[PDB]
Amino acid sequence: NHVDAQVQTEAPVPVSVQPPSQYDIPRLAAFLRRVEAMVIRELNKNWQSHAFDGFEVNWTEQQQMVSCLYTLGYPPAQAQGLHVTSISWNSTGSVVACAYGRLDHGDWSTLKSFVCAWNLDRRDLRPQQPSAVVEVPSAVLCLAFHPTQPSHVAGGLYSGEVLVWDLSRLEDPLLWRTGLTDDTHTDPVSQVVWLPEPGHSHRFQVLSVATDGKVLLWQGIGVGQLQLTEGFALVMQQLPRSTKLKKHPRGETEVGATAVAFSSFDPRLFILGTEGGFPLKCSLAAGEAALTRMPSSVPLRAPAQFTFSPHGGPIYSVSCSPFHRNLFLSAGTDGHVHLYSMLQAPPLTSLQLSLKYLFAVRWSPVRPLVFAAASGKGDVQLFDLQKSSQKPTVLIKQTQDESPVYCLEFNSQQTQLLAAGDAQGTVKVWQLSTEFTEQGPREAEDLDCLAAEVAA
Amino acid sequence: AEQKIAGKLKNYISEIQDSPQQLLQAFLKYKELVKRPTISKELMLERETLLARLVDSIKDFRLDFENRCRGIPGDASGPLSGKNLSEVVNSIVWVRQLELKVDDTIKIAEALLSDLPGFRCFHQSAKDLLDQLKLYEQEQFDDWSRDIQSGLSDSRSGLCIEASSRIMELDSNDGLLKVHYSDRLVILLREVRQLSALGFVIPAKIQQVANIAQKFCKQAIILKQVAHFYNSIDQQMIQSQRPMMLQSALAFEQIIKNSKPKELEGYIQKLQNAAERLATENRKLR
Amino acid sequence: TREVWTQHPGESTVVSGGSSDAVVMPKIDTPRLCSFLRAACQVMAVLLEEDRLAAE
Amino acid sequence: RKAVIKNADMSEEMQQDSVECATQALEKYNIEKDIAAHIKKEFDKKYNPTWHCIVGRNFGSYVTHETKHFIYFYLGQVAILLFKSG
Amino acid sequence: RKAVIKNADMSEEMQQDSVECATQALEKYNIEKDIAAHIKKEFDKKYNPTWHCIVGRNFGSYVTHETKHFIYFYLGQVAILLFKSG
Amino acid sequence: EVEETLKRLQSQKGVQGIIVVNTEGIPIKSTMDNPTTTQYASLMHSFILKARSTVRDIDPQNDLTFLRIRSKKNEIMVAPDKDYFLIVIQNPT
Amino acid sequence: EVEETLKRLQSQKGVQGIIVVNTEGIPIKSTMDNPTTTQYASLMHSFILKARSTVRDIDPQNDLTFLRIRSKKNEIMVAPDKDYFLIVIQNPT
Repeated sequence: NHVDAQVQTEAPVPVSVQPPSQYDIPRLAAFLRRVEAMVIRELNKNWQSHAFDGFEVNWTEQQQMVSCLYTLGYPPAQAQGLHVTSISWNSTGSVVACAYGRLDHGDWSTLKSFVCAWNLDRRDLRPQQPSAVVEVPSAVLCLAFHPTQPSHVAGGLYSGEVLVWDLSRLEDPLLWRTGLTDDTHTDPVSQVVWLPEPGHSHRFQVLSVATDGKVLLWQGIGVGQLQLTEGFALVMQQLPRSTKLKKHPRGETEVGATAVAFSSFDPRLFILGTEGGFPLKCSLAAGEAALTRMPSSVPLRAPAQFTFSPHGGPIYSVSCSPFHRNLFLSAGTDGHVHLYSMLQAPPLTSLQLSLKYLFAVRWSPVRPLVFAAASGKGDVQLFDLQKSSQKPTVLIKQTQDESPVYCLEFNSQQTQLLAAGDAQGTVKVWQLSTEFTEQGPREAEDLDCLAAEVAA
Repeated sequence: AEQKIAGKLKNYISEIQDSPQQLLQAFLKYKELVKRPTISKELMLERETLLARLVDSIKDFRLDFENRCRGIPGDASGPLSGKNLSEVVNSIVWVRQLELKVDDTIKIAEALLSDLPGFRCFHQSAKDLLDQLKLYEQEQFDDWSRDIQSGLSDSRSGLCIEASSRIMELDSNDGLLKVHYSDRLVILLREVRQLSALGFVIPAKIQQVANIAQKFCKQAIILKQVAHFYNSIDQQMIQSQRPMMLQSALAFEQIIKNSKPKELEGYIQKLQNAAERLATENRKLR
Repeated sequence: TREVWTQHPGESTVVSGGSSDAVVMPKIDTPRLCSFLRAACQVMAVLLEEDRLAAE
Repeated sequence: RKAVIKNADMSEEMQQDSVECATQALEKYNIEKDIAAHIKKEFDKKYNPTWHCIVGRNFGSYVTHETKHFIYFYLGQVAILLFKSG
Repeated sequence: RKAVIKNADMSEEMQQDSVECATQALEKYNIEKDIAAHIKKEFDKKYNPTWHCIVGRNFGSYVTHETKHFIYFYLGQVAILLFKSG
Repeated sequence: EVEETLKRLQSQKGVQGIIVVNTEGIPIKSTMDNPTTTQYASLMHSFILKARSTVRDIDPQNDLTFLRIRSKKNEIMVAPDKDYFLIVIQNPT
Repeated sequence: EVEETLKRLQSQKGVQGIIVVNTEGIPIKSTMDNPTTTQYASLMHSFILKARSTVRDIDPQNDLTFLRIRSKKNEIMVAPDKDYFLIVIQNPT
């Protein structure tokens, strides 16, 4: 007789450093005498040697230009003239996923909305045919993919609900959601991040941020329901502020927000971007109660503990460096991108990238000095801060009619890929030239020197 | 020391010279050097070159305003579009970006370029443009002040709410379910908040309606999920399809007909149990 | 029936197996690979000359 | 995840199907038993039963197979094994 | 090596035989090829055919198996998968 | 006694790494953080097990005494003995 | 040109090993017998694959550029590329 069996290797155990008194320390000392005699000779030779002056090796083809052939769209969404801004890449690097909703005048979304997923590894990949599709009866605009399970994606809605999909069961692709409760958002949402469960960090929770001026942390239990455990509000008087801001109006008014980026070496620290045009530093441990009129099952608090120098108007994107803990980039309505250190209130650098509106900023997963940005003129741009202090290194025109373009994300594991989305219901995927794809000489040291150059 | 430094400055300026953005950003980065009188006399053609770039930039900013100022909000011929902003809020953000670039153009030219005869002529033009942006923004706020106060008077449309006005209504003339909180009041909370966040003073009457509208906004969004679920499950079914689902819907519809905080939140709690059943059966017909 | 062994990572590019060569034609002949022998032997020669200058 | 391969005995449609089903398994799951579960379940459904599938990034194997049915492949930083026996 | 075990369907002698055959191979050979090779060859020699073996620090699987023959087990840092079908 | 030698090795020209690992595979104190120390100690321990086999596989009457790896970011040095091996890292020059 | 460069290395003080490898563990140039050439070629190819893997597990944004291996009887030196690699062997110093 035949039966079917499933088995899995558990996760690796982490090793620990050992304290010295436990072992025979004189044998470590005798070892270090022998080894230092050689290592002194060999480190002096390696400091001295000419043996690698201009030496190089190759492991990839030297593709000369940022170049592309993909076009991803859902024709039933495109026939309605719907606009797109969402990208996320899954943990297996197999999927890119996208979401349709018109932002055009912020008008009332009783209109149809779709979430689409494309698996770019498929030999059955086609331009006009998503690998999966799910509908929502009001506009969706976020996606974030779970840091381990590749099917699991979370997104926020116009009119305030949060939805979580699992693309591993496509006959029932969607059950983890707020419904509506006192805990919830109300005005348009667009951020998601996935964050580990405190003390149980192999599990994950969904974070949401909204034009409400709330920040919320969520988990799913049972049929059609999420439950909450951290809640913050940007009550306008309460946050500490820089001198470009006047004495603030009624604290019973929030400041609305949409950005999140975490300082990846110390997960308490996150950065927010605001409707008021000022970046904020936020801590997951700020205890000051908000005094918001509205009820919630957990009471709201101020999330923030610092304010940075402002943009010329609303902020729509922020991203933090995966190489230096203190660094973030912001993009907003004023045609500029700014760099900040989390130690200082002025920007470390300011650049103008268009005469028109912008919203994307992302850092390369490979290169400490590469950032990318995208523009309402219909263009995508890449900047190599090791090659120039002032000039953008690459510019790409995505829409032939100059209809607006706004998304950026870099792939999780095929790190040569960058994807961008636009007003003609479409996403395109760009493979970068090799100079972007592989790390340059001394780039980590040059990023430390960049931050140090205006330590003030 | 300045003469040898100015030689290297004039070389660096000649490397960047093709780009007006790089030229202007170098003139900002090294502004305090360019201010000094001997360096200013060494860089005279470079000062006149930046004046020509900035004069053309003031032409382009006014030409963009001349096309846009009576064009449709958000459209490519009119004011630019941000994420989820309204007609008035897009218009204000767009005007302040024109003010910002004209003001920076004036300030940088004032410190660096104000010896030149063309600077007097073009400074007058740039200041006059900047005052015309202020004036046209004030004309939009004068119209907004009238038109918000007249709109708020029509509370029966849902542009403002009496607490003694109706929660939700199954209008037997139509069979449709209606919620008396207008979509324009949800936009008014976004408008008043975004104005406050950027830094505007809010009129007392507008703040009073916003207080009433905030607490009702939580309820109105719940009521609009119910109303859109009822209107969509009705529109999915021609009468040839209804009576079978209508038995399950009659549990949810008893709560809707009972529309004819503690009352409403207990009503919503019962309605969410009915919604688990009805939403499961809605997917089966789809 | 046929028997196969297979591994990740591999003990070579012969990743799996069952119970002169054509690859040499491009590999010996390629002028880029001949240049990589100029470079790699230049590295070996300066390493030997540095080790002799330290020894002598 | 780009592919790298060295083994050869199955018909070309079966090579196409096995890489495609594993690709769909990479959108479907990361927990490797579930990736292998998709790959095997579609192969048992389309082809004659019974099939065996394994997914790992640190393993060795030795297995025996029916004529014209075996594949082994690398996708990115992971390896996949799929064969019929019984 | 320390032995740790979980998921199985076989008589206790066959469980112990898998642990001993793997242990003796792990002493005899440093390379996983020869471990998986010896485990199959001894199972084919003592038992009736047909057997398949996997030996790894990381794998997940889905497989078909015959009643009273399946095991998965650890010997230190390494896991082993061993099943009958064919 | 020992920690003074660790400062002597930390002081070297163009250098920032030290890790010592014991023949059981377990790390000793480092100027790197614990995440980085764990990653380097475990990975290089696996690579040195292959290295010492490789020299013994060329000749069972020989044995291994030093190793280098040069990489695009940095050079790495390795030095094994009876109870311990050392890792050192030198920034690019 | 290149053959004279291999003869130059073959002549050096206490030197005799030169092998070039096709990235299938098999040799294309040698100053040694083919059986021993294949032993060193296949062992070094296994060891390069583990070395490159180890550097990418240490830092996925880095990559391997050189390997050096010192034994009580001799030192071995290795210079790798995608398609092709050189092995050289010398008495100790």
